[PDB]
Amino acid sequence: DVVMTQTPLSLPVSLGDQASISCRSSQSLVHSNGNTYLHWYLQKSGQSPKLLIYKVSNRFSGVPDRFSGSGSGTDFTLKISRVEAEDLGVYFCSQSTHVPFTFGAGTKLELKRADAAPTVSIFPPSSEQLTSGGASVVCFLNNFYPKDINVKWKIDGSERQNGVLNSWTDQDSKDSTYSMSSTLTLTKDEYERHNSYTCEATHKTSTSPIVKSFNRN
Amino acid sequence: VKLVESGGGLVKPGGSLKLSCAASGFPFSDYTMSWIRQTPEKRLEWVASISSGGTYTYYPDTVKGRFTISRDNAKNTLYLQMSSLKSEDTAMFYCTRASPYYDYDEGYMDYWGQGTSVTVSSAKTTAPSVYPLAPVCGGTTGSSVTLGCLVKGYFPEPVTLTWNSGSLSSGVHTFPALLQSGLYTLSSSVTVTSNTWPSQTITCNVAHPASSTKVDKKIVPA
Amino acid sequence: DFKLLQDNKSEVPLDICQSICKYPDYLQMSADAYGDSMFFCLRREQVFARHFWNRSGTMGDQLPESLYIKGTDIRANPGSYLYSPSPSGSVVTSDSQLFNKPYWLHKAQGLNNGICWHNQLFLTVVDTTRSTNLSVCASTTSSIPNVYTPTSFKEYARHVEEFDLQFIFQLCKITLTTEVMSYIHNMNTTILEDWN
Amino acid sequence: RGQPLGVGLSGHPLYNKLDDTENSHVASAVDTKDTRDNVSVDYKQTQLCIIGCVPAIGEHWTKGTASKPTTVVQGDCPPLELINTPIEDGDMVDTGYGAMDFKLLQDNKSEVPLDICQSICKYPDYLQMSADAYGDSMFFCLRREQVFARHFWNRSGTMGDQLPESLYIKGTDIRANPGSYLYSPSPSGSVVTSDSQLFNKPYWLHKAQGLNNGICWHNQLFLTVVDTTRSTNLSVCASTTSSIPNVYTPTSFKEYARHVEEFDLQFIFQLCKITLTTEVMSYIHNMNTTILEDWNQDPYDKLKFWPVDLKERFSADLDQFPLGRKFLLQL
Repeated sequence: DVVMTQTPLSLPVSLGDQASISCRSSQSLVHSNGNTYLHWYLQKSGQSPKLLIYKVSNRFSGVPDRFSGSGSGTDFTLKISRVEAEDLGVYFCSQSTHVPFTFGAGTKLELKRADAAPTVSIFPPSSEQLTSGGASVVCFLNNFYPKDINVKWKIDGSERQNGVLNSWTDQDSKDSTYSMSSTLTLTKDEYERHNSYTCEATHKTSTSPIVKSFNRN
Repeated sequence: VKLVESGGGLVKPGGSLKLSCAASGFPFSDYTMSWIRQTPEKRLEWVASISSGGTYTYYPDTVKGRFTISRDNAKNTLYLQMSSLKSEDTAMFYCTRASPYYDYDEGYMDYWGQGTSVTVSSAKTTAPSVYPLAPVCGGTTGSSVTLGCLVKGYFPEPVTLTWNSGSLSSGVHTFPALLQSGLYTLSSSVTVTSNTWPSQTITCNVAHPASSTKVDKKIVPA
Repeated sequence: DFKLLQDNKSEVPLDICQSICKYPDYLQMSADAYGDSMFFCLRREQVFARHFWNRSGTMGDQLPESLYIKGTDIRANPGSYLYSPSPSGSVVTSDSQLFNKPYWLHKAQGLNNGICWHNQLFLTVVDTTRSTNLSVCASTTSSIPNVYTPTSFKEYARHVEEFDLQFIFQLCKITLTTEVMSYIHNMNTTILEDWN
Repeated sequence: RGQPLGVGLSGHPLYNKLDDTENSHVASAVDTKDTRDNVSVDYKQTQLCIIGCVPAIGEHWTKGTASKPTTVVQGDCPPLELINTPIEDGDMVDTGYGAMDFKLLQDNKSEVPLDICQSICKYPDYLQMSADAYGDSMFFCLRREQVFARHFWNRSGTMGDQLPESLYIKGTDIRANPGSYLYSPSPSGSVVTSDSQLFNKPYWLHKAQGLNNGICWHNQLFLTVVDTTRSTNLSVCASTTSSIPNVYTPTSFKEYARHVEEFDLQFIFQLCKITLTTEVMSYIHNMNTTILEDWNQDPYDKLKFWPVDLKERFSADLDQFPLGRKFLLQL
């Protein structure tokens, strides 16, 4: 029913700065009753969500003074005075004024750091996998910043999208760098039908695509 | 205060499953309880809510016929009776506490449980195939060398992510599994000094309890 | 004990909101062995509920959901269900009057038949049929300007109690035999102690 | 009886009160929404006392079984059946709304206060116990009840009985829905005075109402008693903060309602002989075989009573007790 829109979904900030997350609803959110029932939750990495603010502007027990909720009607905001280390996580914005209780969609409070070029490594299919009839080539793009990055597999030659499986990690607890893995799985026959395999990484860091490639030896 | 979810597993589609939640540290029979699930895409959704006494329950229309929340105030326990589940109901289910009886159900959940993940898919339990990832040739072979281990074709989650029997652990990136054709695929990379390997053995240990298998694979230069 | 059982300081009028209301334990005094506590007793009380009210404050006892149906708003807090009436003593009439009358004690309720041990006598009496209160007010100006404003008059409430106790006593002998006197000793050693 | 005389209220937050039908010039309520008000009431005043050797028999109305093997529509009025049951400790008395099974005959859960809305109100069947052959159920009975109608009300809900059109004229709007014509008054027990008091007095049984003249067969005695003249309720409240900040807010106090009952039973028993002749004993056998059997298991433990053991409290020194002295004024 009611939809919750957070702005933005990813808010990179440095420690000591101010943070502001916006939340808008499609309906008035003011109950046929005294108060407005909008809440803010905080979820940290691999930890259940935890209540941060209830009823637009009431801090939960044990919530520091830095967090401050505000807003009314359909427009709400959350302000953090001084972003600290243990404030990094997904911030959810919930509404329970109207049934069903609805909340979305997650706001990642990430750390702001200096740019870093990715470290790319290719690995051909192992000897054990080639005995099973398949061939998987893996490309690791480790320790880069910012989060935005693009990968392109090319055989030989021509780009192939019909076999790529991608996975990303979140901000590492050490130095706040991102990483990515891309595994392209093809049949053994198609693997033996080509010689050169190239993994290409286009990243926001200077300059132009960073390339890694290999041949059959 | 403790909210502990439990029960029961990862089960076939179109079948039933019962979820339990043990409460401690507060008058359980005085609060209205609720179930909140988190999708694999990491979005939180409201599943159910039951009154302080098990007489009043309410759900969203997306679960109106399948789920049935209940509670035992004598046992201080909360239950979610799911039946004829579809694959879209795959989630980490959380047991949450709302407002007490003497308040309007204000709908904020202050205390959350640890969570119990249930997934529903037609795929059967299959042991993973582990493959080592070593560099064939070497240009700028030094500073540093990066090995890898691949966990292909297992179901269901989870698996153990350890390198060298819990040693090392530094410079390790274990990537979240991605699913295709009802099967999981996971990858992990490790970075060590170039003059350290292959002088000393580096092996990835992967355990899959769902299939009751445990395999440790050593990476060989090949 | 309204002072100890009501931290609100707001459930009962100022008369008792920080005091203790005691009721005579006729059951205990009548079952007494010797009957010294009470050998003459006259009670006459009346009350009815004049107005019905509700008490604000969170209900400590959860209303069992087996006893009602919540209605369409299935998340509705049930209203306050702690009801306290305003008492009232109805009509005060001289037909129901209990004092200004002679009362002759022949047979007591207990074994002590009106004997005033240690030459003392305790008289407990409650009479709420004369509860009228005088309202005395004095002007704040030395002489009142012939215009009324509440700020130029101080209001005071005073109450008055008036009694006149009358008694007819009978002189008695106690032959200090054996069996007796030892019985008096087991009753109260201080009785023999005050005599000889 | 111990506690002081008082009047106490019983109520319901969602009482089915539609309109004031007495002399209301305020307004009229709309039937659409939940027209249930928070209503309290002081019940009918009742004092009763029954002495026997068998638990007293009470009557109440219940949802009678289906008249015939007939399928009746849901929502129809069920048949009413009068039922006699032994009166156990804790049963509810008639309070001014009648003696019936409110749990079975009122699915509303909103017609009577919380005291009785899910309970059974029983009234002693004086007619049946007095017509008893042996008179074991009741050989001493004192009743004293009073009640009046304080407020007149209307009940919301669709009228199951169609108002016959012979009894009214609809007016110009020949579409007019007839207003609710199910009227239920609020009972009230009026003044409680010690002049009307029925306990704290000695009562001497000489001639019983039945043939059993106060003989306690099987060495037991059942005493049923109702006293609503001490219905005052203690209101205890405790602060939610460890110590109250000298500022009052309704959220900082928990409110509890507690009630208290105090009794002190006293009895004077007389020892009797029974010469076990023929004709006798055979008459006793036809009366209760278990009387001879216990001389030379229990069906009443299925019921809930307040046990009072006086085997260790019998005394022949009557002048040592108040009732004993009052009985000494009987020679």
